[PDB]
Amino acid sequence: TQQPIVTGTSVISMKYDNGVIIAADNLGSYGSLLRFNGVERLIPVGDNTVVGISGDISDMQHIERLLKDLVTENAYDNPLADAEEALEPSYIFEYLATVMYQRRSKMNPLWNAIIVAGVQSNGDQFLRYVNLLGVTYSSPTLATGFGAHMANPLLRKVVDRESDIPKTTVQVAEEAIVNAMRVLYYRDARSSRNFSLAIIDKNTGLTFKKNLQVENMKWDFAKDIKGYGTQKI
Amino acid sequence: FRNNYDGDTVTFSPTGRLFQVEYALEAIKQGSVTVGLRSNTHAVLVALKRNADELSSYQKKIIKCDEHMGLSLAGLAPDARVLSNYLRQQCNYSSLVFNRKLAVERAGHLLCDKAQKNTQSYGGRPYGVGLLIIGYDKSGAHLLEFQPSGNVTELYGTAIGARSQGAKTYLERTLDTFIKIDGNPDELIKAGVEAISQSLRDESLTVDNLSIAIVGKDTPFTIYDGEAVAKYI
Repeated sequence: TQQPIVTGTSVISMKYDNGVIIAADNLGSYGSLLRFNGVERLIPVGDNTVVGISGDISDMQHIERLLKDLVTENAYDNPLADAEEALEPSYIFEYLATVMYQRRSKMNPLWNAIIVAGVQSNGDQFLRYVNLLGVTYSSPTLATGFGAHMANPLLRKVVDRESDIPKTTVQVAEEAIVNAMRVLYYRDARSSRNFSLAIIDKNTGLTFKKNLQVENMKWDFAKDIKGYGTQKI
Repeated sequence: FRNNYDGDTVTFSPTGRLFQVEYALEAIKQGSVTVGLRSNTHAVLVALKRNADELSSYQKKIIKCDEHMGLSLAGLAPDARVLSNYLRQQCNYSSLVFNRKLAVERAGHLLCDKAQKNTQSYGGRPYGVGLLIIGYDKSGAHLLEFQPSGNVTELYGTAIGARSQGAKTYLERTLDTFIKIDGNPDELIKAGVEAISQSLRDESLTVDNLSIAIVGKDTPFTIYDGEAVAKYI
């Protein structure tokens, strides 16, 4: 049993007709201190998978190392490592899920909330969540922590059920996610304005965007607000 | 000579030989013949079951390791049980942890390594059994030949056991032919039975004497014994 020290906030994601999109800001908080700002919480594995991690950062770095090893190991005595026998998003997820549950069962968890986003070899979109309890689930949209309360409601307005996926384009999807990131910056006291976003399309492959920023924010109305009730000036 | 260097597997002879390993290999030759061959859609195992008395049963020679993999044995049955059981676990582990079916090539590597440990240490003994492994994985149909020396090889077809050389020359000749028997199991099986009968001498393959197994594209590894093999005698 432990307690998280340096932490990453929300990880939001959703699937569209040809793939999945996932994003996470670049902050590493230390309690209420917004300590680190160049933290990448989106971990690409191969070119068909991206693992988004929230929670304890030291554990995240540990999962990072685990992931690099999987790649190395899978390459050993594997002549089809970059083909039929390359790592699938579902393999990467089942692995992590396995680890997460074993660690909670030993009463020594990896204090994280993880979302694995990717495209299977047959083109199917893959989006599943696993956390420090070993709990797992899938949904057209998935968000961790804070984004579960504020991002899912927005993303679900785009893809409310399975039949909505084929009707959603990368543009609409990326738009929804980018807007969600802005909302999270408005109400989440542990968020950052900078973030990374990744897209895994069954055609265009993996697109990884770094150094994005929340833009087009509305703050002007703040000038018209004074006092907390009766004050006039 | 030999006598002074064949007391255990941990001793090299003056010529660089490992007699205990070679003696183990001899147990295979004394084993009943079995054949293996594959096309691009299927893989077949044909084994001649041997009986003790005419009041006894014909000992099973095919073991299923998973829905997509299995093997035939020639030599010490108990050793086949041990090795196949290890293979069952390895297949199982791959599924439970990575939600991935184990590659036939990987299974060959694991078997090679398990057998090797029993040829470099004192106290143990080499395994005294030969195995033919077939399976359908992410890269198609496969056939492997496992020797107690730890040497595993991938082939289009082969045979092991007493008088196996007959069937092997037949296959090495029928190559261009059977390798193209795609989409037609019964044809591949008949081809297998024709290869195995090339090693007969004592009797002729009967109903409770013939044993067949197949795996492929849309065929889960399954065993046919008795009445079920009649249509091939």
